[PDB]
Amino acid sequence: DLASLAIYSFWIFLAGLIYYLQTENMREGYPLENEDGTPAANQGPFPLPKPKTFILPHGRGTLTVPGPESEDRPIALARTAVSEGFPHAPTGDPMKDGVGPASWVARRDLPELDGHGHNKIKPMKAAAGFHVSAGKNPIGLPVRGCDLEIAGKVVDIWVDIPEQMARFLEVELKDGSTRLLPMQMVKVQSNRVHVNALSSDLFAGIPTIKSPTEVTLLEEDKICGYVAGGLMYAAPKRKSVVAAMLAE
Amino acid sequence: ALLSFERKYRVPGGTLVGGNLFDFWVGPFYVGFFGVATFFFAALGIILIAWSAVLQGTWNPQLISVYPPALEYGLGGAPLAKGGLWQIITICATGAFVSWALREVEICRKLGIGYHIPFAFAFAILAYLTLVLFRPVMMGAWGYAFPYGIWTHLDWVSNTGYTYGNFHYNPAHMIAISFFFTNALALALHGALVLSAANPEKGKEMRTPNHEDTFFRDLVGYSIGTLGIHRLGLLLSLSAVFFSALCMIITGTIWFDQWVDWWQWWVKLPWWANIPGGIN
Amino acid sequence: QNIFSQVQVRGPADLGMTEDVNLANRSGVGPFSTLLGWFGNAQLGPIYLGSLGVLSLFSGLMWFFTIGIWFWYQAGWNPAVFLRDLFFFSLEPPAPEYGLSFAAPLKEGGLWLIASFFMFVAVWSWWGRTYLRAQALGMGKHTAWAFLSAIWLWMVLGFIRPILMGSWSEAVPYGIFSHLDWTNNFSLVHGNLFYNPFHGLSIAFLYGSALLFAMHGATILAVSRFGGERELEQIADRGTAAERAALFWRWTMGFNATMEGIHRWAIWMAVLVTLTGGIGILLSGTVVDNWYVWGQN
Ligand code: BCL
Ligand code: BCL
Ligand code: BCL
Ligand code: BCL
Ligand SMILES: CC[C@H]1c2cc3[nH]c4c(c3C)C(=O)[C@H](C(=O)OC)c4c3nc(cc4[nH]c(cc(n2)[C@@H]1C)c(C(C)=O)c4C)[C@@H](C)[C@@H]3CCC(=O)OC/C=C(/C)CCC[C@H](C)CCC[C@@H](C)CCCC(C)C
Ligand SMILES: CC[C@H]1c2cc3[nH]c4c(c3C)C(=O)[C@H](C(=O)OC)c4c3nc(cc4[nH]c(cc(n2)[C@@H]1C)c(C(C)=O)c4C)[C@@H](C)[C@@H]3CCC(=O)OC/C=C(\C)CCC[C@H](C)CCC[C@@H](C)CCCC(C)C
Ligand SMILES: COC1=C(OC)C(=O)C(C/C=C(\C)CC/C=C(/C)CC/C=C(\C)CC/C=C(/C)CC/C=C(\C)CC/C=C(/C)CC/C=C(/C)CC/C=C(\C)CC/C=C(\C)CCC=C(C)C)=C(C)C1=O
Ligand SMILES: COC1=C(OC)C(=O)C(C/C=C(\C)CC/C=C(\C)CC/C=C(\C)CC/C=C(\C)CC/C=C(\C)CC/C=C(\C)CC/C=C(\C)CC/C=C(\C)CC/C=C(/C)CCC=C(C)C)=C(C)C1=O
Ligand SMILES: COC(C)(C)C(=O)C/C=C(\C)CC/C=C(\C)CC/C=C(\C)CCCC/C(C)=C/CCC(C)CC/C=C(\C)CCC=C(C)C
Ligand SMILES: CCCCCCCCCCCC[N+](C)(C)[O-]
Ligand SMILES: CCCCCCCCCCCC[N+](C)(C)[O-]
Ligand SMILES: CCCCCCCCCCCC[N+](C)(C)[O-]
Ligand SMILES: CCCCCCCCCCCC[N+](C)(C)[O-]
Ligand SMILES: [Fe+2]
Repeated sequence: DLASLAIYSFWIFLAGLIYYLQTENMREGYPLENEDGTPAANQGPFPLPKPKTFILPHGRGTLTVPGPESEDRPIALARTAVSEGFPHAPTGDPMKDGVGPASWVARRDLPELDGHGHNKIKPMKAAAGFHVSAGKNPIGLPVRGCDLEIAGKVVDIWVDIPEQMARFLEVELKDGSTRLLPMQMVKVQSNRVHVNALSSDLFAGIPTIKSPTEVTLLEEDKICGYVAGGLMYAAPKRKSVVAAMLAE
Repeated sequence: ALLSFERKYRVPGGTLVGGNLFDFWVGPFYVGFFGVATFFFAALGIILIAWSAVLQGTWNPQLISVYPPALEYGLGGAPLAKGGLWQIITICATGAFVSWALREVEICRKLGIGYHIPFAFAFAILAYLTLVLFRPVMMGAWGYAFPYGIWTHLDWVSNTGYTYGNFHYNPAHMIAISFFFTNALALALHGALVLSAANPEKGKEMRTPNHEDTFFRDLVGYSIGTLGIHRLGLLLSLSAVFFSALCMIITGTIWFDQWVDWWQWWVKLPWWANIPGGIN
Repeated sequence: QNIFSQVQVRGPADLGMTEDVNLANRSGVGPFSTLLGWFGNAQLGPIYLGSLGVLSLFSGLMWFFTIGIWFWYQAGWNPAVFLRDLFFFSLEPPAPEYGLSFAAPLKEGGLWLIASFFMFVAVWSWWGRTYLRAQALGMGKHTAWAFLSAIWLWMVLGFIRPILMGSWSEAVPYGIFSHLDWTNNFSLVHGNLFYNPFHGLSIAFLYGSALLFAMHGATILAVSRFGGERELEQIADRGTAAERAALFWRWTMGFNATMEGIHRWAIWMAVLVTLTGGIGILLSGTVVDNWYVWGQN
């Protein structure tokens, strides 16, 4: 009976397919570790897959995975329990230490490039022909923190050239320097651009970019991690919704 | 155990209830207050179903089936044997799902990410509630809900459908299906595109987003973009479930006959209703 | 929410990558739609149109017009009727008696066969287009492979199954309501399709695609604040976006995926919809006349 044979063979195929799929999804994060960085006893029923090599464009080398590439950098955390499964509380300022929801990864310290070899992200003033085509143009607007105080002013939009979209807002602070704010972490209103994740006092703390004309993947991660980490670590300074309504 | 890059994220906080009380992990799973609640509701429902099986006379998965109260009970309670168990399991299901969702919100907070996932899941929960809570209530009888059986629930889908002829004619139903088909189409497309770039022709360098964009641009004359293809996927999936719930909430509440007859409003429209020819 | 963009940006038209593509077959850039601009890209075109594209595009329109002409015919060339009965018209296939021949008279089967031939050409020529556009750009053939799964069911429904059964009368009619009726009748004559194991699997994968795309779509959006949508770069050099995404699921359901891997789960979840479906339909009427009966023994 073909039908019985077919449904029987399908279940055998599916089992192997899930097995194959699961192993392909272990090319990052494995082998597992004990909370102290040592390899765990039980790695589960699925085995590491045979390595694969990505030939990276723009002569940026290759990437073999899974690979021994370790954690490396220091983490400002300390376990709060003797057994496993418990939180590890920060020993310093989580925001400034880049841990917890404020975490970042040591990505390549070079800008992401578009298919043509050029810097993927650029400040609009240096992006030939680029302009705001719809919606409120944020440039020139003051920036308000979650504490309802003025953190600075928008002096430019950082544009993703190929994807032809806005990625960051360049906000100038009191001291005259600027910082990059993730576009999806700001709210562009008709008279302000509000940033709920951070309070005016946390802006100077946003990680900086070494060069004023580009951002490296490493810097994007620190900036983004830092800003997101404010949802939790800047909660004390986050005034309420009614308070915001009260300030028109 | 943890993923080689996990430790730095396992910090305190994010909880909505109970503070640090249940703020810990069991292996890979994060618990939190709602993780506990999920277990509770889940266990209670599985136990009550297993209990319904005893009273039924089987442990055969393909035969076990917990039915809702008969139409005789309207929206009132019923003996654990004639609808009660169902009622309480339906309660445990709703309590497990909702808790599961609230459990994802706490995880989002500890990870510092958006709440899109649980928000998306809630659409699944609402479609479920439409079938076992909303529609039954609007029709005033728990008995209109679907039975909890691997096979008995298809009987319900089948009998519920034919009550109005060929269900294909339910207009909201056509829309739901369209989003379901379109979404699978889009899922296969997205998966294939990202893969075709990361895994190019042997020996060459992995392609770039510009290649993904040009491939699709050459193929159909448009590229929705990386951010847009993910919004599309979420949009297509949630819309499929939104219209699924809609097509049911109106069946047996504001519409009662053969769905096919509903298309008459267009055929009998005054101006062309009697023009000779065609099919009508 | 990051469902809609707050502000739109626009710059020089992006003509795309060159690689080994015949730049002579590409059109120019189309207009920019501010409307689409809130959800995805505003730029329309350019589009590549070689002989395959024109061929396919020709057959496709012909397929569509053969049906259209038939509709106008049975509408009495009356515009008011055409619109009134648009959903009720149908280009039916040759009656059983004609088997797999072309002997049937145009108005009773031939016109369907003509429309079908146009569709056959249109679909397959487009499949090559799918394979070739990838090749020119030096990309893998995943798209063409996946498209083949959808073609598999389409092929089973109107070609392979009807031939294995002896007549074109087994194929699907070209009509809105009629093809729906053909679907309800199909399940009816073969016992109840819900008893067809591959039909139930196909459903698991259809619901599963909705489930998986909601998950993935929401995940990437949930981490777009860390540039999570630049998936190729997250694959090449894992960022905090790919880690938080992985950890959300690991903490939620005990396991997770990788920025690349998730796309393998995706292509398979979607492709198995039409793969299992096509099998369950090809098996119906050829090997199993009644699914309830088959499942019984
Ligand atoms: C799978 C089992 C059945 C079946 C069961 C159903 C059921 C059940 C339903 C449909 C629905 C649809 N079916 Mg069907 N259908 C089958 C095979 C097909 C095939 C095929 C090539 O094999 C085609 C072209 C269609 C086409 C259609 C559309 C009219 C509609 C939306 C599909 C969709 O969203 O795709 C997703 C892809 C996209 C949106 C990309 C664009 C596709 C476009 C929109 C297709 C247009 C087709 C064109 C020829 C006519 C347009 C209508 C005009 C008035 C002329 N079906 C088989 C035989 N079909 C739904 C409907 O609304 O019917 C009225 C519905 O409820
Ligand atoms: C002969 C039968 C009738 C018919 C009768 C009906 C009836 C009656 C119904 C549908 C419904 C549906 N129909 Mg129909 N339908 C027919 C033919 C079709 C065809 C076809 C190709 O011919 C198609 C494509 C569809 C498609 C569809 C969908 C639009 C919809 C199902 C999706 C849904 O509701 O998601 C919603 C998703 C859910 C309910 C899932 C909820 C999940 C919950 C929240 C979580 C569960 C967690 C779990 C317990 C965990 C387990 C353990 C873990 C695994 C660890 N129908 C024929 C004509 N149709 C159903 C519908 O639209 O309902 C709204 C419905 O009620
Ligand atoms: C959606 C509209 C209809 C409906 C129409 C159909 C039709 C028609 C079919 C199914 C099919 C299935 N249905 Mg149903 N079904 C409904 C509501 C439900 C609910 C619910 C809580 O609302 C659940 C949990 C299920 C569960 C199931 C599975 C047994 C099976 C495959 C689902 C799948 O892969 O989806 C996608 C999800 C995933 C891939 C994730 C994994 C989900 C797993 C497999 C769920 C296991 C549930 C378990 C058996 C029962 C509860 C377990 C508890 C611990 C007790 N249905 C409503 C009433 N269902 C198919 C079948 O073969 O049934 C025999 C089928 O043909
Ligand atoms: C009363 C009706 C019967 C029934 C009869 C059938 C029949 C008959 C069939 C299905 C099929 C399917 N059914 Mg059923 N089904 C029932 C009840 C259900 C229920 C339900 C909740 O009750 C559900 C959820 C489903 C779900 C499903 C799907 C999983 C499956 C179709 C997958 C697909 O992607 O098709 C959409 C995809 C395709 C058809 C592929 C199309 C590919 C081509 C190349 C497209 C050409 C496009 C063309 C050129 C036009 C382009 C225009 C553009 C605008 C350019 N059925 C009841 C029991 N079902 C199909 C199946 O696979 O069964 C196993 C099938 O044939
Ligand atoms: C894994 C299975 C899923 C899947 C996958 C899939 N589909 C695919 C692919 C993949 C991976 C492709 O690569 C291929 C694609 O090219 O994507 C854009 C495609 C595709 N899937 C399509 C449709 C489609 N797929 C479907 C389903 C599915 N596709 C499954 C869910 C369905 C249904 C019924 O569910 C449909 C309807 C197409 C968009 C595309 C392939 C198109 C094709 O084959 O070429 C035909 C060519 C034509 C020129 C026909 C034109 C017909 C128009 C209606 C004419 C309009 C004329 C009008 C403008 C003028 C006349 C009137 C006026 C005068 C008023
Ligand atoms: C809304 C769009 C789609 C969607 C989205 C969606 N589903 C989701 C999510 C999202 C975004 C999650 O984050 C969540 C998830 O974590 O998945 C990995 C989930 C999820 N979707 C699931 C299933 C599911 N989703 C479905 C559908 C859909 N999900 C939609 C199409 C379907 C169907 C039938 O199409 C199913 C079967 C789970 C895998 C998971 C949520 C698991 C969960 O809630 O955990 C808590 C509960 C338990 C561990 C067990 C509870 C047991 C009960 C008490 C017993 C009573 C069961 C009874 C009501 C019926 C049983 C008989 C059946 C035969 C009917
Ligand atoms: C580069 O990147 C990219 C990718 O990556 C790789 C990609 O993959 C993709 C791939 C993506 C795509 C191809 C996307 C396509 C995109 C879309 C947006 C398509 C979405 C599709 C659809 C919505 C489906 C369209 C098709 C069809 C056939 C729709 C059919 C609908 C109907 C027949 C019904 C219409 C009519 C009506 C009236 C609605 C009925 C609804 C109701 C609720 C009515 C209920 C009624 C009643 C109960 C009775 C009436 C009663 C009333 C009103 C009141 C009470 C009564 C009184 C008397 C007072 C792209 C583009 C990409 O670029
Ligand atoms: C790009 O990005 C992305 C990723 O990644 C990079 C991703 O991955 C994903 C996600 C996708 C995938 C991994 C792909 C595969 C997924 C699918 C095909 C989708 C369908 C899914 C499934 C079939 C799997 C479903 C599984 C589920 C729902 C979970 C099953 C669950 C269980 C068996 C366990 C149930 C858990 C519960 C109830 C809650 C948690 C735990 C508890 C309640 C335990 C409580 C116990 C106690 C309190 C006891 C006391 C304990 C302790 C510790 C205290 C005392 C101890 C001392 C030491 C003192 C996406 C979308 C993505 O886009
Ligand atoms: C406005 O009016 C004009 C006239 C201007 C129009 O343009 C109007 C046009 C409309 C009226 C068109 C309306 C069209 C539809 C409503 C179409 C609907 C079509 C479907 C629902 C198709 C559904 C399914 C189709 C399937 C399953 C097709 C399968 C077919 C094949 C695999 C082809 C097999 C090939 C054959 C039999 C040819 C012979 C064999 C060879 C090997 C060549
Ligand atoms: C999680 C449930 C689904 C997966 C269950 C495990 C399937 C294992 C199949 C192993 C097949 C191995 N091999 C080498 C024979 O292909
Ligand atoms: C329907 C899809 C079901 C897929 C189930 C896959 C189970 C994989 C379990 C992976 C466990 C990972 N871990 C804990 C060892 O790291
Ligand atoms: C899905 C829609 C696809 C639209 C494709 C449009 C291509 C660009 C327009 C044709 C070229 C026009 N031209 C030469 C005047 O630039
Ligand atoms: C890539 C993930 C695949 C998930 C497959 C889930 C299968 C669910 C169970 C289907 C049950 C089918 N059947 C025929 C026995 O009814
Ligand atoms: Fe993706």
